[PDB]
Amino acid sequence: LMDQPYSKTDFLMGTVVTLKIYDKGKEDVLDKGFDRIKDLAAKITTSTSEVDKINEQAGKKPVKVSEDVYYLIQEGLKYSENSGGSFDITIGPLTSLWHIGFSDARKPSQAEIDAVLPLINYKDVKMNDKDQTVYLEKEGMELDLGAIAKGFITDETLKVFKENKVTTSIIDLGGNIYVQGNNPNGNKWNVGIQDPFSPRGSVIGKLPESNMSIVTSGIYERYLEVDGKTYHHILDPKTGYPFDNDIAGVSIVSKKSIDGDGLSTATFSKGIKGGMDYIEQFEGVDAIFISKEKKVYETSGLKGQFELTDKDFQMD
Ligand SMILES: Nc1ncnc2c1ncn2[C@@H]1O[C@H](COP(=O)(O)OP(=O)(O)OP(=O)(O)O)[C@@H](O)[C@H]1O
Ligand SMILES: [Mg+2]
Ligand SMILES: [Mg+2]
Ligand SMILES: [Mg+2]
Repeated sequence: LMDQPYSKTDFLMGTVVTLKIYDKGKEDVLDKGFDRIKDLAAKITTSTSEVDKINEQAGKKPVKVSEDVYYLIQEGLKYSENSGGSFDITIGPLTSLWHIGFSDARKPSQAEIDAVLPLINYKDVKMNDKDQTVYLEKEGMELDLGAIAKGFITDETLKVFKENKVTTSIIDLGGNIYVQGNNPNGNKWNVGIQDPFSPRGSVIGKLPESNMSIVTSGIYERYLEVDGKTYHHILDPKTGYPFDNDIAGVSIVSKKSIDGDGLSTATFSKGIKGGMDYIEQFEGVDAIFISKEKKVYETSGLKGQFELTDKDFQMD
């Protein structure tokens, strides 16, 4: 293992992506990782991808998809059902309307919202295993896989690393982290817990981890502000507006990055106390929640592990 890793940085899917590999002789795996990231991003992004092709044929015909996309949609339907539909991969018509985080983000009229709410229904995604097709049952429906895309891609990048016998690495997609192995000095990696009140990279504390995903989500990262009100990017498919509760941010610790990514989006529907109860139901998944008044909460699996360092915040 090297003390200084091989490192490469790119800007993909709207975010800074850095991969680091500490195994000597594995420098070319960085390009293999980035190749896989670019491959997947092109298939699933709606910003003509495979997801675009499914959407174009909604209510018309099933669309053939590659194995990557069939799998991601399969998993998205599970996160959708498990959340009671508060997470819904058919939220596309609504997230396309607001377009939060893009230069043309807009608060739509209530009429525009009422026109898209009847289109949101994960049960109207029809999957055919033998043909490997996806069909949206109603015209106007749109898939949006954005709430699990980065986690899935992180998991698939790790798969490439392991296929190349990488043992010790850090995968960073815009502040969402997977740490493989341990620090070359033998200690567990000290993983920052993101400060939702500051840009990605600023932290409120640290958590030692090894072979683990630590994702982060915060409502102040890319919101639209208009006429004195703010609208963040995590939308309620039952109302058409962003979730409105006490969560400012949440970090989820789990073995698989896609689980952290999907469950984070799902917990935003439940608030801090309800979201903690939800995470206490998933074995091997834990969370740090941060309220709008800078109180910090930890689920049972993290007590005594997380160290709060920012004095502007308080454990509660
Ligand atoms: N209720 C929802 N169900 C499913 N997908 C959603 C929902 N609300 C928003 N999305 C889509 O998921 C995208 C990413 O949301 P997610 O909650 O994963 O962001 P994040 O984790 O806070 O940010 P980042 O991915 O940059 O770290 C949104 O931009 C939107 O396209
Ligand atoms: Mg995400
Ligand atoms: Mg995230
Ligand atoms: Mg997510």
